[PDB]
Amino acid sequence: TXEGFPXGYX
Amino acid sequence: TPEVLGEDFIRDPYPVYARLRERAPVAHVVLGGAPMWLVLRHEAARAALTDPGLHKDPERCARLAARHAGVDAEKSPGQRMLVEHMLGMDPPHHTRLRKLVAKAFTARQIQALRPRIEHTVGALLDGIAGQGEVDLLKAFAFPLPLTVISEMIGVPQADQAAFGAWSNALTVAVQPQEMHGIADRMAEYLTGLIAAKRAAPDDDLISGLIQARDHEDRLSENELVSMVFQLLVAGYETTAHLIGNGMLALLRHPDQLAALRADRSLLRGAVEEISRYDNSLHLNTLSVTSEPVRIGGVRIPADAFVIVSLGAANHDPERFEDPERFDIRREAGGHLAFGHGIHHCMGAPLARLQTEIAVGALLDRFPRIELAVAPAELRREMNLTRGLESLPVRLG
Ligand code: HEM
Repeated sequence: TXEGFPXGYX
Repeated sequence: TPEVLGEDFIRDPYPVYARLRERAPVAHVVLGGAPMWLVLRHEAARAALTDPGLHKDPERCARLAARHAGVDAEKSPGQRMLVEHMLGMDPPHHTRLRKLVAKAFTARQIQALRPRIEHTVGALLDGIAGQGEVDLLKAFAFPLPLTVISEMIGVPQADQAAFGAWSNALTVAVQPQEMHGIADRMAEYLTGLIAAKRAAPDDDLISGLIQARDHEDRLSENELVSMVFQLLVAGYETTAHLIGNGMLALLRHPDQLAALRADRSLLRGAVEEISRYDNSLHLNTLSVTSEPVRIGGVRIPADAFVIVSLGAANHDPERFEDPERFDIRREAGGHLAFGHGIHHCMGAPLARLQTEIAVGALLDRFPRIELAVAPAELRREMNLTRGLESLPVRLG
């Protein structure tokens, strides 16, 4: 998520 | 051939690490249908984490990802908030951001951290004392960092549960428009909070971030939203699952639990070993190459995804002896649970502080704490962050 993708991890 | 890494890997990664890390210091794998390079050995991981060939470029990652899915405009404030933080950029831009964010911490903010953590821990344990069984995650491990970080940042008490729930929902979103929707709400909320601290500065980190300057340089409105978001979420579920995994390790090793209760001089070493043994993050954030790079003797081409397994490195027998054993008396110094290099975790002292206090206070208040379920009943979340679905404990 915190590099801009769904799938958790930010 | 590229080994496919699926749900079994997500739930139980360290046996995969043990087999790939022996074969080579870096593995070519497929994770979520995306081919990528997994750095496994400790030396290789330190080198990758200090290698300027690995770039934090969410825009290039997006473009590369579209190609693997065979699919090919205005970004919403949620979209921007997700990627315009420290972990989304390289120097010089990264250097500037982190220079300004470090200025925002005042000495008063830092000193209030420990008293505030012990007060929140206290309140939380008062609220569960008397219950025979509790889920330690929902009753303690998640609320504690939510409160501590929220109070440091300046999120009002009445809004903290809602921000936590939005973070969980961001964490489980499966579709970009859904994720972007959640994020858009979060960014809208953080925009209001920021506006109120511009108007009335308080003694919180939002106000510090607004005021930080490097001559006339300052964090823009965009950078403020993205950094307040990252600071709120980067230590929420990561700290909670550190506490969760560590308490799980301690409960599965009752002699070391008892030893720790009797001798608090082992606490610092116990937190270090928890980070080494079962860190909430066994993988770092995705990086992308622009040119070929050399990591552990393995050539990685340009336009490749590269991920560094902190967990595999922390379980590397070349660096730590008997690495699959949990042992609080070990020399666990030098683990990579908080990263390494320019992106080394800014919150690492705060994460250590909360974990040390929380575990210490748990063993003081509940001398007869034990797992309330058989280990075969525990479940790991289907998530890149290593964490349990619940931690049922009998407080006794
Ligand atoms: C046990 C809890 C935590 C763990 C395991 C952890 C781990 C990490 C790791 C491994 C990185 C490097 C990421 C990479 O290279 O891809 C990182 C970065 C970062 N963390 Fe933490 N962290 C924790 C808690 C926190 C807390 C409590 C905060 C702040 C409240 C925080 C703020 C940050 C920030 C701002 C960065 C980015 C720094 C940069 O990119 O230069 N983290 N964290």
